Amino acid sequence: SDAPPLTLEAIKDRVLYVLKLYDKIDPEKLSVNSHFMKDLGLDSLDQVEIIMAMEDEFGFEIPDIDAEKLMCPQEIVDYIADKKDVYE
Amino acid sequence: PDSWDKDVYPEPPRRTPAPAPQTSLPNPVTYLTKIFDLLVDRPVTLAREFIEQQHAKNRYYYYHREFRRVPDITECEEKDILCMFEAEMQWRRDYKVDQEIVNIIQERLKACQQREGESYRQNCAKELEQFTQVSKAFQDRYSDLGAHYSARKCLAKQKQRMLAERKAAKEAAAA
Amino acid sequence: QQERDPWYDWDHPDLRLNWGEPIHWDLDMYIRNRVDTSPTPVSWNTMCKHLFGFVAFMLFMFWVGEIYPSYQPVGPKQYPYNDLYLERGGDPTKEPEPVVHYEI
Amino acid sequence: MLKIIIPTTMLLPMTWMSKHNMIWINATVHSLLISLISLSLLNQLGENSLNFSLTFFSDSLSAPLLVLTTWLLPLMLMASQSHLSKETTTRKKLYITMLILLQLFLIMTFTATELILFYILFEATLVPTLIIITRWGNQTERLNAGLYFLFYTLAGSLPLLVALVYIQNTTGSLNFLIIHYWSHPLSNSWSNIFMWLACIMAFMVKMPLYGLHLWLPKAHVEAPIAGSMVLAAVLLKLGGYGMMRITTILNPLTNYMAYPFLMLSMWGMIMTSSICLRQTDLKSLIAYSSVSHMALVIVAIMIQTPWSFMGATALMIAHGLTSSMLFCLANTNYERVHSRTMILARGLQTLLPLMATWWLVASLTNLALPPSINLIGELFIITASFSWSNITIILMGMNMMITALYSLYMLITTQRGKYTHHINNIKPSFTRENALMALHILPLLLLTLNPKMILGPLY
Amino acid sequence: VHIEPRYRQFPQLTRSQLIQAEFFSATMWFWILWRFWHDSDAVLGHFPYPDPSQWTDEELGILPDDE
Amino acid sequence: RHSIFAVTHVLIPVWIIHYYLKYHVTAKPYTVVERKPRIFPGDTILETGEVIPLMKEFPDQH
Amino acid sequence: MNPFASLTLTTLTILTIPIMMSNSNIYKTNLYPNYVKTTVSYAFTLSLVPLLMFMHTGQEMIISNWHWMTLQTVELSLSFKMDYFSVMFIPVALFVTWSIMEFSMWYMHSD
Amino acid sequence: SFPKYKPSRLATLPATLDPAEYDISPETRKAQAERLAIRSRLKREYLLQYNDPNRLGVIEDPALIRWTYARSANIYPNFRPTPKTSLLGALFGIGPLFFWYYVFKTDRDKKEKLIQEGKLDQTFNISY
Amino acid sequence: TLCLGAITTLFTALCAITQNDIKKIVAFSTSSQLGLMMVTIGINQPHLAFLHICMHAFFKAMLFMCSGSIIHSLNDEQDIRKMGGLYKAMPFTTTALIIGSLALTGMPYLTGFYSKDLIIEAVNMSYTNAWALLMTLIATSLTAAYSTRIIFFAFLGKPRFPPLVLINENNPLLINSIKRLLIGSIFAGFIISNNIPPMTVPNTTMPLYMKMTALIVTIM
Amino acid sequence: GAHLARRYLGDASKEPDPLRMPTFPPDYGFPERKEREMVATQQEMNDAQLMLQQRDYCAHYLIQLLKCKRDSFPNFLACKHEQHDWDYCEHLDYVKRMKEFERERRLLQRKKRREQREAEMARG
Amino acid sequence: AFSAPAAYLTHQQKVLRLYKRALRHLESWCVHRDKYRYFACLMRARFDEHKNEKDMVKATQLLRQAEEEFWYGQHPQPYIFPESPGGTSYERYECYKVPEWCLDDWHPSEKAMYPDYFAKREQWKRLRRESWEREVKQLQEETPPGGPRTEALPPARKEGDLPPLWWHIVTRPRERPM
Ligand SMILES: CCCCCCCCCCCCCCCCC[C@@H](O)O[C@H](CO[C@H](O)CCCCCCCCCCCCCCC)COP(=O)(O)OCC[N+](C)(C)C
Ligand SMILES: CCCCCCCC/C=C/CCCCCCCC(=O)OC[C@H](COP(=O)(O)OCCN)OC(=O)CCCCCCC/C=C/CCCCCCCC
Ligand SMILES: CCCCCCCCCCCC(=O)SCCNC(=O)CCNC(=O)[C@H](O)C(C)(C)COP(=O)(O)O
Repeated sequence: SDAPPLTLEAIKDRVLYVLKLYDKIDPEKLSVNSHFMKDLGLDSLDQVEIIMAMEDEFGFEIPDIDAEKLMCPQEIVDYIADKKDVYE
Repeated sequence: PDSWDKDVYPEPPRRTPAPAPQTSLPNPVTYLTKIFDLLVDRPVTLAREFIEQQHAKNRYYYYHREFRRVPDITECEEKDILCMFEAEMQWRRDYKVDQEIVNIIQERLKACQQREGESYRQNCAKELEQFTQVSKAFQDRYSDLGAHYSARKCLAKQKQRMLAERKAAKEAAAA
Repeated sequence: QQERDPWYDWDHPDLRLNWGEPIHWDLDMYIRNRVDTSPTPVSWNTMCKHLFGFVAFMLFMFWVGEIYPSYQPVGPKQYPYNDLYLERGGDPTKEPEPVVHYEI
Repeated sequence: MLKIIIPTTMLLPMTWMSKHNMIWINATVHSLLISLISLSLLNQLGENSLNFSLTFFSDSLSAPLLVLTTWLLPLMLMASQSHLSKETTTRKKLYITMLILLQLFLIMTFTATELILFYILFEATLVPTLIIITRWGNQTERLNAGLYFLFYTLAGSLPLLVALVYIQNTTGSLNFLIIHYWSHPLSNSWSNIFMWLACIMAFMVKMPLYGLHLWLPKAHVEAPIAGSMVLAAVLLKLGGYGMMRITTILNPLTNYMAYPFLMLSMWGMIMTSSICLRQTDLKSLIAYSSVSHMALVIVAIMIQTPWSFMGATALMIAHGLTSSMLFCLANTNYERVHSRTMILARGLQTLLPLMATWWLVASLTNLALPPSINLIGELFIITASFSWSNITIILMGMNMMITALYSLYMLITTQRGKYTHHINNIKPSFTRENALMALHILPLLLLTLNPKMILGPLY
Repeated sequence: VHIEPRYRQFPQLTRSQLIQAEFFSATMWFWILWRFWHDSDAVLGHFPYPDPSQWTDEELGILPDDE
Repeated sequence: RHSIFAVTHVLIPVWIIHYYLKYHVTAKPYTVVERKPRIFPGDTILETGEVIPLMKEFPDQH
Repeated sequence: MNPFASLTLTTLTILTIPIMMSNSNIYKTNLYPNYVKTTVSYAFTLSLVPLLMFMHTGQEMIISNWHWMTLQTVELSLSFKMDYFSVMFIPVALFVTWSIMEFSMWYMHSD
Repeated sequence: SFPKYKPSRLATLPATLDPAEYDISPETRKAQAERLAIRSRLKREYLLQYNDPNRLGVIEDPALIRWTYARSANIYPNFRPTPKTSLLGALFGIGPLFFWYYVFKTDRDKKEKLIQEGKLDQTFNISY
Repeated sequence: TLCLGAITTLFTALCAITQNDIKKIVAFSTSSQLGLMMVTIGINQPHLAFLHICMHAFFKAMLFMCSGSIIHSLNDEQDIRKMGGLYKAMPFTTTALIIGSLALTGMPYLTGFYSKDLIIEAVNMSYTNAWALLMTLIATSLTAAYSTRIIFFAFLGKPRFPPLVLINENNPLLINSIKRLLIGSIFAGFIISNNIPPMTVPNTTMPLYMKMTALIVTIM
Repeated sequence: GAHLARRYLGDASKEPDPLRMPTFPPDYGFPERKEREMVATQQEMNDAQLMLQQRDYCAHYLIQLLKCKRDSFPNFLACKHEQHDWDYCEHLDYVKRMKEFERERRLLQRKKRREQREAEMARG
Repeated sequence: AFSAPAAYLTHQQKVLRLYKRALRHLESWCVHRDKYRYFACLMRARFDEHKNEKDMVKATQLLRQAEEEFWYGQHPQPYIFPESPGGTSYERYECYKVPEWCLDDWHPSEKAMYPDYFAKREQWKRLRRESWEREVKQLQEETPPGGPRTEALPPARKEGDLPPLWWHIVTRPRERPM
């Protein structure tokens, strides 16, 4: 039929996967609760690039006003779940 | 069929070619024609036969109404209301008859153009002349009367036309 | 209404309005099913100039081509029976002047 | 034809003697029966009219108008009983009495043999309409609307009366048959010019003509639903019927007195079609639509050709049905949301799909979709005008465009888009409303099937 | 026919679709080649185009610049 | 149940249309008009039996 | 009686049957798209026959079957022209429509 | 450096290209804060009634009523006969009528004059 | 009519070669073909115009179905900038679209050849406007141009769609419909042209260079 | 194409005009010319109902091709020889038209040059 | 869409939005992935070249010049995601969204089907009815006397409170309702 029912576990897996392919982030040092600003030592432009990578991964655009606030992979997973009405 | 007069609605004598096969292949048109005949034309014919048999057991007739001729608007006094009423009714009936005549001629023209095919411009010349003549007569009779037309207005138009043609004839005579 | 921010949670998402704010006098003209005033990548009166120039050039060139036609180096088509006099309208009681075509 | 007149005067005491909870049922049933009885009048001759007696006669032009009136009365009864639930019994009986009197007045008006009796009934129709508008309307504007409805008519109709009696002092009679048979040309004098104006201006106001139309939006917006139905469907057609009757004695003056009226009609057709594009009120859009269609009918009657007369009759009938249906459709939404603003309730197709279908059919019929009798009338008038002058097809063409636009605009503004979030009192459509729209629409297509019944005597 | 998503790998392909695609491409090319072999005139033209410069005056009947 | 579709959707409408054209539309003149068939040299007419002569001894530019 | 006219009218008339069945207990099920596609394919196969007749002979007809109304001298009737253009475009349009409907049975499944 | 973009009535100036936004002052910030506060107050007032369980019907919008009343019933009281108003009214209400009258009168006079001379080719012109 | 057709076909072909929505490109191709049809009417060849209508129906409808198959495959995505290497992922769709583009461009002995080739040869040998002839030639070059654009951006190169691969065309309905329209777009030209009577006078004598004009401009 | 460039850039006085052509008598340069003949009578061409534009001097081959096509209906690939013959007759007609155009061009240029030479001689 | 807007945008926010728009339009211009990566690295270098300017006047001047350059060199037909405000599926499914209160008008025969669903609906309605007054009282206490100054809303703080004005946000129809 159409696309399978995207689940929270799949969203977290994809977010972590795309994050672990970024050269400026160590794979092992990354956790689902890692902060991009404090823990990771990235600047604002790196956050913008990560947000665009998320959009390209999931095929939909995140508005800027909602995009600036996201700072950890858990926030990204929650935002994608709420936008897509994923409950399981 | 005999439903309509074949003189009012004339037709050519319907010449058609005989079929001359030239290939050993079968003609699917003939096979489909046979299938259509055997599957459609026979049950339809039987139903029609039954319906006509039922109709024949109860035969009654309707008649065409005949109207006599009454004095025209010319033979009517200025205020004789009854004679004017009768003349006006007669005029309206004649107007309807003339309209139907023009319609018949138009039907002749339309049928002929289609029937002729690619030679209609030459073949249909006879129909075209008849339509032109009847159209000219109809236009001289009833055109430009407008709404609220009557026998008096048609009479006035005719009188004006005859006055004009009499003047033209008298002026041409002196030439 | 097209120029308004599409990512804001408007009270009326379709009309892009909020409850209580003043309504433009010509709102029904600007309902975004209608006249749009949003900025364009190419400025006005530059699109106008290009479009008018294209249309005027095409019209003038078509006129020129009409006055300077293209054709093959051939004579006119020849038809056997007096240019098919009887075929294009008949009139068989007029004795039309004979048209004759010769070999070449 | 007292077989139609007397049953209505019997509807009067039957309504005034019925039980408190059976007024609507009895009135609707017997008005439907009277409409069925009146259906027999469509059997018209090809030469003359049905001359029943010295006082009443029926022609092929007035018979469809009588049938439409008798068909409209039960529809008005069905549309009125929703908003009249809280009224007292006596006031409901008075409302039904006013509607019955209006129908009786119209029935005698469309069949009077003399011009004076026709004038008397044509002016008597004012009182029930004024009472209804000024008493059962909703807002405070109704009073002003009533005044605009009344004097606009009388200032145009009072001179006509004088003209009428003057004619009887000259010709000796005002019977339509004697008038038609003893017609004489009108000379070229100032006296004859002013007689022409006196005979024409009343019906010009009743259509209404552009520039004389300012009473119509007020009257048709501020009146109750049955008032709006009867004003748009039948009362506008009195002017057209009267002009058709009276133009028999005005020739050949009309040949040059029709110019300013023709120019006003065409340009005002364009102007009102343009006004309909920018309207914040849903009822005013339908009112200005009515003005445009009546301008078309005015042009048709003025050019005075058999094709134009046929198109005028067809367009009159079709517009009556169409405008009544559109008014009912708007009234349903008004009863749901208690506001006439068009952009207030949007996306109604999601919540009311069958009502969306009714809206679609009404709008398609409004823009003259073939082969509806709307298009038949419009196209006949267009061809007659083209014969009158080849340039007319420009203006008519513009209208033929603009109309469609605003029609679809209305539809897309109300049925499409997304629903208004804060409006949550939109209940499913009742059977009464669906039956009302169905009874409005089915006769339109049925008459499309047999279009010779509404093409007038010139057919 | 059940095919699952792949996530950055080549999609799963069934033999039927490749067979159909190859057959139809081959039949298009066969038809083109066959028709070109048997109906070449429709591409290269059928009759030679004559050169008016190589027509003598005897057949064109133009007088030799005297009369 | 298997091929009832071809009966209730093809056979019945064609029966009704054949009836209506054969006995009602044809009953009035000029309702069904067909263009005349093409006649070529070497043909024989079905009704009259007349044969059409050949074509004027071709030049035979072989 | 010259099956050209009957087949040409039947091709047009059988396309309207699902429109009348739209208020029946087939519009409320999930078999309606298949029913419509089958109807259009049957119509195409029926229309393939008058094309063959024209190709063999060259038959052209006009059928003025219903007389709608008549003006003073202009008569309006329901007439169909079944010349070369009609009998050639109808099968092609029906074929394309059949293919498009079968494609839509897959494209618009989630609608 | 690059070609300039000049806005029009039907193609306005982009927000990022507006000079008046790149030169800001504290009073501009105060104005923006006041605008946001007004908008937030209106939004809260709307949302209180929007989420009310006991609310059944349509929340009246005074803005819509004001717009409709201004567009319809407030026009005549605020009308004054001025040279501009009088000139526009006379032009747009009289000029089209006389223009079309001249056009149609000229067309019909030419047609009638041709008719009198007997050269209009009215053959087959039965219906009118 | 001829001038209107020429301007329409040229303008639409010129607008098509830069579009990024595949549906918009096919729409502009349809408009250009309609302009060519109007040009054919303008030179007194209505039967050729009808034949072109019948010919173009097939491959235009099948091209739109192929585009729709691609769109439904990649989660309702219509931009060609985000459709990558589908030559091997969608073999049947690729085959069908290649055949349809070849037929549209007047490839010899296919469906679109038997109408468009005759149209070009008929406008070449007519007493006609020279500007219209030039615009018809430029438009028939731009036709091949935009077909090349579609094929190159949609079916060649590396993938550019989102990584969650949902490509699947193994459905009997889609395959059957496209196969029917494909058989049509391969053979209908020959079948119809050989089975209709000659309603036109043919152009038998033509210069060799003018005969290959359409082929030359298409290849360029 | 070259004739177009010759007429539209060079001397158009000696170039033929397709609308006004021929401007010379048909028997001017020729001593005797055979009247072009027809093989199909008007009646046969009418019964065949070819077209008004197909009734040229090559109508007989078209008539035979149409007759064979009607006779050989189910085999739509058997009408090749007569189609070739009709194509050949049309090609001959086109060649004759080209010959007429060349004749007119040569006659026009020769006549104009000869008149110019006569005027120059008389002016000396 | 979910977050309340502020009174104004900061300079850093403007620069970040310009960066995102420039990268997206450059990707629109550079179709292929490797080319996009190359010129994206170049654009990032251009952006972080002036990252350390202490003069805000010159920073705003550079932002102005960059905006002008972007407007001149923008793609006339940029790539838009299918469900973005300019996309080909932006408001596609808005016609399939029906508010929940419509279920209140269902016939009893219709509600006879799905009994458990309507039992849960009754539970949710009771929850809303009990929580309304507490939400109203919380809104009044938190808000400053001079009216609210932002569109933000406070969360729940007490034992069993709910965030005020939650019903219409929580009971959204769906993103793919039908
Ligand atoms: C908001 C819209 C309201 C409705 C409008 C109703 C339209 C009514 C207009 C009446 C139509 C014409 C009236 C008279 C017919 C001719 C008018 C005049 O222009 O024609 C010339 C008239 O010449 C001059 O105009 C003299 C008349 C001048 C006095 C009339 C006043 C004109 C000023 C405009 C006032 C606006 C009137 C409406 C007020 C509301 C012809 O010259 P002449 O051949 O000798 O007269 C013919 C009559 N004969 C044969 C008996 C001799
Ligand atoms: C013959 C008399 C009339 C001739 C026409 C003259 C011009 C008519 C002008 C009509 C004005 C109508 C105003 C209200 C219409 C409704 C509002 C409306 O349509 O909105 C505009 C809407 C939105 O624009 P989009 O680009 O789709 O944006 C969507 C993405 N955001 O688009 C439109 O519909 C605009 C249509 C107006 C076209 C007017 C210009 C056409 C001129 C054609 C003249 C050429 C004649 C051709 C001759 C052919 C040779 C014989
Ligand atoms: C495809 C066509 C369009 C391309 C045209 C566009 C090209 C424009 C290129 C030039 C743009 C610039 O350099 S504009 C450079 C502007 N200069 C400054 O901002 C200096 C002060 N520094 C800061 O504001 C922050 O450190 C900040 C830099 C935001 C980092 O933010 P974070 O670290 O906290 O995330």
